[PDB]
Amino acid sequence: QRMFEIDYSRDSFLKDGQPFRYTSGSIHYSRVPRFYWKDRLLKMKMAGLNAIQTYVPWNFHEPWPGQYQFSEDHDVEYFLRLAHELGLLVILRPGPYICAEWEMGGLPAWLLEKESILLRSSDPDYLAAVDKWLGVLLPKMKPLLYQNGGPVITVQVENEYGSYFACDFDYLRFLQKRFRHHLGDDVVLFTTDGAHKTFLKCGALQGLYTTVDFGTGSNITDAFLSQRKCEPKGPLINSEFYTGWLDHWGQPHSTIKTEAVASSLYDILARGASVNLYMFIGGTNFAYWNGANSPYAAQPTSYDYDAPLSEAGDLTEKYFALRNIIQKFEKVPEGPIPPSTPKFAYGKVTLEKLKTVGAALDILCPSGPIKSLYPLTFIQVKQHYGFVLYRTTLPQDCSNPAPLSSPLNGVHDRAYVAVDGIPQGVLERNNVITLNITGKAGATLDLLVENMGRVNYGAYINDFKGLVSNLTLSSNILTDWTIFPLDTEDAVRSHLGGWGHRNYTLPAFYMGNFSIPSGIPDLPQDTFIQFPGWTKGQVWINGFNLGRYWPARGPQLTLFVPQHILMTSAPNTITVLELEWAPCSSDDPELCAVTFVDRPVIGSS
Amino acid sequence: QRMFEIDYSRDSFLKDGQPFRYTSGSIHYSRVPRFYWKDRLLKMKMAGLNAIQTYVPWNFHEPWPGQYQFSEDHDVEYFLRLAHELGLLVILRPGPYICAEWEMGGLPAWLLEKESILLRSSDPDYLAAVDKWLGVLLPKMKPLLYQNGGPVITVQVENEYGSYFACDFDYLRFLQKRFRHHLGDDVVLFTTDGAHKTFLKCGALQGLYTTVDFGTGSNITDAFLSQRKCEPKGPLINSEFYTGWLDHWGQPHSTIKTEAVASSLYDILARGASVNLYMFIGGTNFAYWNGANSPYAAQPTSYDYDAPLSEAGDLTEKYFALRNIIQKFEKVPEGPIPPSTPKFAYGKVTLEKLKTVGAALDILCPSGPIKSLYPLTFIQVKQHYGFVLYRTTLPQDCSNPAPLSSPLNGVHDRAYVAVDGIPQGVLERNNVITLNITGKAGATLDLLVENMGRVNYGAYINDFKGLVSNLTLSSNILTDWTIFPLDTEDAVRSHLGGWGNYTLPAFYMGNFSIPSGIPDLPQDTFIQFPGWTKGQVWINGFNLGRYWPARGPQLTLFVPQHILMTSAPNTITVLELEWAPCSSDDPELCAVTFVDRPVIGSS
Ligand SMILES: *[C@@H]1O[C@H](CO)[C@@H](O)[C@H](O)[C@H]1NC(C)=O
Ligand SMILES: *[C@@H]1O[C@H](CO)[C@@H](O)[C@H](O)[C@H]1NC(C)=O
Ligand SMILES: *[C@@H]1O[C@H](CO)[C@@H](O)[C@H](O)[C@H]1NC(C)=O
Ligand SMILES: *[C@@H]1O[C@H](CO)[C@@H](O)[C@H](O)[C@H]1NC(C)=O
Ligand SMILES: *[C@@H]1O[C@H](CO)[C@@H](O)[C@H](O)[C@H]1NC(C)=O
Ligand SMILES: *[C@@H]1O[C@H](CO)[C@@H](O)[C@H](O)[C@H]1NC(C)=O
Ligand SMILES: *[C@@H]1O[C@H](CO)[C@@H](O)[C@H](O)[C@H]1NC(C)=O
Ligand SMILES: *[C@@H]1O[C@H](CO)[C@@H](O)[C@H](O)[C@H]1NC(C)=O
Ligand SMILES: OC[C@H]1O[C@@H](O)[C@H](O)[C@@H](O)[C@H]1O
Ligand SMILES: OC[C@H]1O[C@@H](O)[C@H](O)[C@@H](O)[C@H]1O
Ligand SMILES: [Cl-]
Ligand SMILES: [Cl-]
Repeated sequence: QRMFEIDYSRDSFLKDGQPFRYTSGSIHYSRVPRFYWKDRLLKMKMAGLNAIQTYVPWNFHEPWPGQYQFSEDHDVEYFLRLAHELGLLVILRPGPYICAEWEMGGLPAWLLEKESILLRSSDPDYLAAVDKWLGVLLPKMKPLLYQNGGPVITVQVENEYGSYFACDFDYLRFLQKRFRHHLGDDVVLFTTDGAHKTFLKCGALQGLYTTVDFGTGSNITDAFLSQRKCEPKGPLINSEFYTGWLDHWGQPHSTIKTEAVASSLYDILARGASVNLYMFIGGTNFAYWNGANSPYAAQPTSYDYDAPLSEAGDLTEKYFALRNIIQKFEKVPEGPIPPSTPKFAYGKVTLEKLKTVGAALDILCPSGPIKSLYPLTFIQVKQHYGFVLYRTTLPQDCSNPAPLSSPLNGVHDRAYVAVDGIPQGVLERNNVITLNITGKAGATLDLLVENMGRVNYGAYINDFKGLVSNLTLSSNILTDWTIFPLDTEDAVRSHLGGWGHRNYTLPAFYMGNFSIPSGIPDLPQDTFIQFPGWTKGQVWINGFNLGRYWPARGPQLTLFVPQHILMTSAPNTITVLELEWAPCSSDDPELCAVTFVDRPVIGSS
Repeated sequence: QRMFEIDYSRDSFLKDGQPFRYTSGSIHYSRVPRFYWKDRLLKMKMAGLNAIQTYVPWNFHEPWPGQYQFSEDHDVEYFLRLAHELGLLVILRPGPYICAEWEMGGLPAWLLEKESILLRSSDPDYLAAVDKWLGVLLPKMKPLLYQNGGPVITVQVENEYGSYFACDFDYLRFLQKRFRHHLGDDVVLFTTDGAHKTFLKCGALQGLYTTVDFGTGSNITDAFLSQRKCEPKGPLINSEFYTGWLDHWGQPHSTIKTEAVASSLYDILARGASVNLYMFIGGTNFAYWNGANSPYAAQPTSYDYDAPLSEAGDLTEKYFALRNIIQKFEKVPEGPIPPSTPKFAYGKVTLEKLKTVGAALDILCPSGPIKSLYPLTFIQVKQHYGFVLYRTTLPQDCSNPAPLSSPLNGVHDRAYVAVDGIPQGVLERNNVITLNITGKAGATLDLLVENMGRVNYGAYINDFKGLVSNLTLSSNILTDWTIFPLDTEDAVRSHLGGWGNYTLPAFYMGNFSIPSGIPDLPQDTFIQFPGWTKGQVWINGFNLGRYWPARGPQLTLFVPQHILMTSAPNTITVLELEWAPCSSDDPELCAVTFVDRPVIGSS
């Protein structure tokens, strides 16, 4: 019978009766394709880590109530078995809120169908949904608990609840009760909060062990004293020792020096503390999974994070320096390290425009639109991610430019506006709430509205999306709306129906093919796609949504392309949805193209 | 129907009635694992070549009489269909003698069962063997001719016969006839010789189109004049334009500057000549396949050649330079070129002694030895490659150092000498024909003799191997021999039966694992032997060739990834012949290393 426990007398963990502490690394299985899970986990082991830490994003597994995804890239059970087979332990963080620069901090958007829900509280509607999620997830985690033969040694309840305004201790008690019900009475349950009494006040709970987080700019002594104030006995734990930091579109790429991380890691380890490296590998926010901060600023597609392992899993100087730190305390595994993957510049691939969004509406919205007097939000129209088209008619002639506006700043988050197929420009949450339009009376006014990511931290995580308040034209509220939820993902997988079902330009889908020879042992290889001359959009290869590009803002210019979605002999189909301006009018088809390169550019001006 | 022909009227090839010239690179399918055949061939095509040229080594396919190998790495037909699939035409060179820095110039050693055989002549026993070989090979090549829907556009008869002393024209005429009977009247048949009347004299033949070869050192106008003397009309052809040159153990690694190859290549092509780059990729002489020159000098395991593609298929600066010459004459295919393969340094892998050769004779020689009054050759003992142990007893006492000698220099090619299991040192063909030994009377005298590779060029290609003449001790002829042919390949595959200043020749073995479920492992690597001296190496039973870090220039041996596994451990076996770094109290010195770069040009 296997045991894992906190030893209070000796300020230590006990593993099968023996003293234990962990040196862990954060890896998010939802940000690494499964094809590479073993690769990253093995490099994590060879670095000298004896555990890994991950988050379970609720919204990654229950995109509608009672419809679950636990297979393929969503197979959290297999991921945890893979960690166990490699001799790694696991610190599980199942939320139900994870923060994590992930859409809505992991909470499902369909929770907002109750408009007034208070998230992360004893709101009975929030609790009932949490409870049903825990009834599905936790029984799957139970045989993976250390004491039942699996790798899970500790489990985090909530995530820095001390940072949220609500301070609902009933909430935290309900989670504890439920985690206990499903997992048993022996599993070590813990919390993590900023290393300061003001955060620990509302984050800490009797019965759950109190850990802190802090990075290389914090005084180590103060931070651990802050923890000691809440737990006078038991191990010192930094649950998120920051190896890097998050980005936002339009801001420079965050970095943290190798020497600062190495030195702080040395100091933490020397105190005998358990430590988790956040992030050890960051990876990618594929599709629409990124989050945002308030005041509204979205995080980009890359989650490279400047982590010791790069986005594509490369071994960096930082990796080796940290491995060397760990070597001073433990005997790191022997033998060569699995390498940085080979990267391949497939070169330039021409695209051509297939159809505008407005022309593809039949395929994007095959059940037809929802008619409404005033606009409806993403949530009301039963779409959570991507894009929704809002359509009306001009109730006046606008031969002279008239102001189209959202007086309460409720374009959440960007609208690409057209009037009888003539693009008018953009409305933008917080930046531009008015845009002048022209056209005749009775012209069709289209706003293509993009969810850029639900805020994942702060008070404003109840971030519905779409047109969340009225639009006016010349000060008068525009009524009579036709609203098309866009099934972009299906439509792209069907090549807009073409394959069956077995200054600005109009938002449109541009497609192009490239081939890769068979019988070559080293092809395909990973690559990086770049969009010189494009502006802002979404990109897919063979229907796999790689995420968002926005070279107009940076810092990210390339997107990471893992080799397993690429195919040999059979043509690889690139689909680009360009929202703002495509380099594709002129009589040079060579300009209407993307380029694959062999080094990332995530760190641009 | 398709047509390929020489139009003499027009000084050109005509393919389907249209003017044609080829720009070809040599690739020997026998020197590249089949796992990488498509890689090398598609790199060749992206370089701008419209054809490849290969040699068919007889002995690679007919190791004993009427026992054939045409499968897997030996599948020539497949290799040609592959070239064809990729849109490449083929210049086939089926010998029967191919030269090629390859064991006896491709000729099987079993021809030497007739001691007096005159190789490459109308010796009727040579011709009868050749003829049975042609009757198995050429009916296979027939459907692969251009005219029957395959890739083969021209076929070479013999190889540089003008360089051989025999000058037997009836041999050449027999070859033409038998090539015609099996291939038909339309195939373009041709010969290749050095570009000088003295080489063409005995190489050229009526009804076989005369081509020449030459490298970057030659006057290109004079070279083609020497050909035009022989063929006043038809295409100019340099069948072997040297991109590089061969190596010998113990000599500096050969190189030819990129600018010289590019320069000549442009000049040849500009004349409207057809040309074949020898080698475009060289590859590897795995196992015992390397040849030798006279006076006896063996070529190494690596056949990199300083070719445009390195031993391991890598794209080199030479490669891009020649691609760029070709581009000025022909649009070259679009798209990215397949990359140089990633290389992985597996690092250090410790070995430990398994068995001496002396102590492994039951598994190496399970038939029992051969008693003979005087020494027999490798051929008489029915073994072709590798090693044979010769054993006798000392007749006199050698308390004091007695001379052991092969006075006619008859150790072919190297002997690892032991008396009662005490290594005495080494006898070398052409270099050390005497070694002073000691031991008691009745002591066991052992000589482990190595076939270092049969000479592939010159008069002395009838290279029997073994103790080819007598050995004397204190000038007395040593008699009464117990001779053990050694099944090294089976023994190694079976871990020497254990299934489920000098040292004694001995096998050393160790293991290393590679993780499964890593998309980019295993990778190609280079194995290196710091501290070792001379020997043979197998990984998972596959004989990667010979090592000789004592002599150079080659220090690393190429290991291709497809023979490496992840489902169970990989085994390295070394047969060290001279000195093993495994006596020290430090097991960590008894070890090889895998690195991620080649060292084939050490001084
Ligand atoms: C950190 O804080 C302690 C007191 O808790 C202080 O005494 C120490 O000097 C500080 N260290 C640094 C590096 O500022
Ligand atoms: C819209 O047009 C009016 C002129 O009618 C101008 O005063 C105002 O600056 C414009 N607003 C925007 C957002 O361009
Ligand atoms: C739109 O306009 C009217 C105010 O006249 C209000 O009743 C309604 O709630 C507003 N709708 C939205 C979505 O803001
Ligand atoms: C791209 O590929 C698919 C088949 O894989 C096909 O349906 C589409 O029409 C192609 N276009 C081109 C130019 O190959
Ligand atoms: C080659 O020889 C010819 C005479 O045959 C002479 O005209 C020419 O200069 C030589 N070319 C070179 C490059 O030496
Ligand atoms: C014995 O061997 C030595 C060592 O090389 C050799 O030089 C010498 O000629 C031999 N001595 C006699 C007396 O024959
Ligand atoms: C060795 O010696 C004797 C001559 O004294 C002779 O019968 C025989 O030809 C020789 N054998 C070889 C292999 O040299
Ligand atoms: C496999 O190789 C390892 C080297 O780590 C060695 O210790 C072990 O004895 C080998 N096992 C077998 C079955 O040869
Ligand atoms: O990368 C920044 C991190 O900040 C922490 O406060 C949070 O707990 C993490 O989930 C993540 O948001
Ligand atoms: O690399 C030197 C070459 O010499 C050629 O003349 C011969 O035909 C080839 O087989 C090869 O040996
Ligand atoms: Cl985590
Ligand atoms: Cl050839």
